[PDB]
Amino acid sequence: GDDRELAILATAENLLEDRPLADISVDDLAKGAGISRPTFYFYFPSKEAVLLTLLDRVVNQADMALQTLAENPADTDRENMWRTGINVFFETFGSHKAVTRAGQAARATSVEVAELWSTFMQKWIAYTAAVIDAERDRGAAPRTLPAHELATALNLMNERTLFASFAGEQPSVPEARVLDTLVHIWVTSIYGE
Amino acid sequence: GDDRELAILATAENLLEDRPLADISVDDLAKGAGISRPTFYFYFPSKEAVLLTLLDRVVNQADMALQTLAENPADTDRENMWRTGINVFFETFGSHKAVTRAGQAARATSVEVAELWSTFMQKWIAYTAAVIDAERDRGAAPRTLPAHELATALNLMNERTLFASFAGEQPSVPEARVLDTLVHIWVTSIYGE
Ligand SMILES: Fc1ccc2nc(Nc3nc(-c4ccccn4)cs3)sc2c1
Ligand SMILES: Fc1ccc2nc(Nc3nc(-c4ccccn4)cs3)sc2c1
Repeated sequence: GDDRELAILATAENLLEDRPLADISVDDLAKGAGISRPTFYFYFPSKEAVLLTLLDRVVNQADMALQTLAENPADTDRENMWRTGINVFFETFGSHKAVTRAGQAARATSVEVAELWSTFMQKWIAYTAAVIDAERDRGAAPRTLPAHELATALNLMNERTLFASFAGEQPSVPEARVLDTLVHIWVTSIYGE
Repeated sequence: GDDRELAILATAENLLEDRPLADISVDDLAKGAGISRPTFYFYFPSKEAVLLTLLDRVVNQADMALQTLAENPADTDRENMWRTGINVFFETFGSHKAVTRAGQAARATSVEVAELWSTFMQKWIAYTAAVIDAERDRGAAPRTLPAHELATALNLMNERTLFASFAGEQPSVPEARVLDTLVHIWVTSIYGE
């Protein structure tokens, strides 16, 4: 039952490490999962639904890790606070580079993927803005830009920059440098002027 | 001759304001340009080549405007310097929102579009880094991050944020706010700490 579903998911994530979703057949996923093609369709309506599920698991993994941090403030300076949070996305998505790259591509063709990404980005931006607001209330950050607009640009920067690094795009920040790069821009723009 | 080509280009840009390239036929472009379908193929091998040409014109328009600024330093403070430069992209791409949105989508399917965008992004990042380097040399900016890595993240932020605003994505910064938002992040991250 659920074993077969997890096997389909594992096959898909493994095959996506070597070629795009368009070059992966339903027969490919069935074979790698040890089932027939009609048995596959019992668990998933299409290979695109498999990717949707894989991406849903990754985004919820990142969201739950961020929720854990928010309930467990690490005892450090403000710079380290932001780094620990950005690192949740660096580590979670960087551990699922194939699903991440495939999910970004599917945003152009799948309404559910686009809506899934949009829902979680709105959640993460709202949390970023709430923390900026708290920092302003306690006197640690200046009241410069509207906090939600700042949070939006910083989160969109992280999306584009992290995914360019993971995919090895040209241009991109080297993966070994991208965390320091983003943290610097977040901290100077949140606390500067 | 060139009149027919410009007519095809104008028809394509007009039709892209209402539906994606996948929903525009070669017959659509021929009809709107007042020519036959075989005559169309004399000027362009495909509708994708039409988009490639449209995007090439827009990116070169932005590049030439930025080159004009670089040769004509406006007499203002450092903040205004950066704003005037970011504004080149805000105005150029914001005046061609349909071609911009279609070109971004084609990056996933067209090697020439992806290489075109990558070439000009590398050029614009190198220029950004050169200006940051000049500001550090004259003593106006601190030596914090590697300038080219900072420039990469700031330019990728601008790409993602401007295009989200133009497309009305959720989430996005309102178009009337995106210039102030980006300028703040550039100036604080280039001159801060
Ligand atoms: F402490 C905090 C509180 C909020 C907070 N928000 C963050 N930014 C985000 N990055 C992404 C993202 C997107 C695509 C790929 C990788 N990452 C989505 S939202 S980092 C952080 C740290
Ligand atoms: F003075 C200067 C010197 C360099 C400089 N570079 C800039 N950034 C760029 N933005 C984009 C972009 C991409 C996609 C959509 C819109 N814009 C490409 S490169 S703004 C600026 C101002």
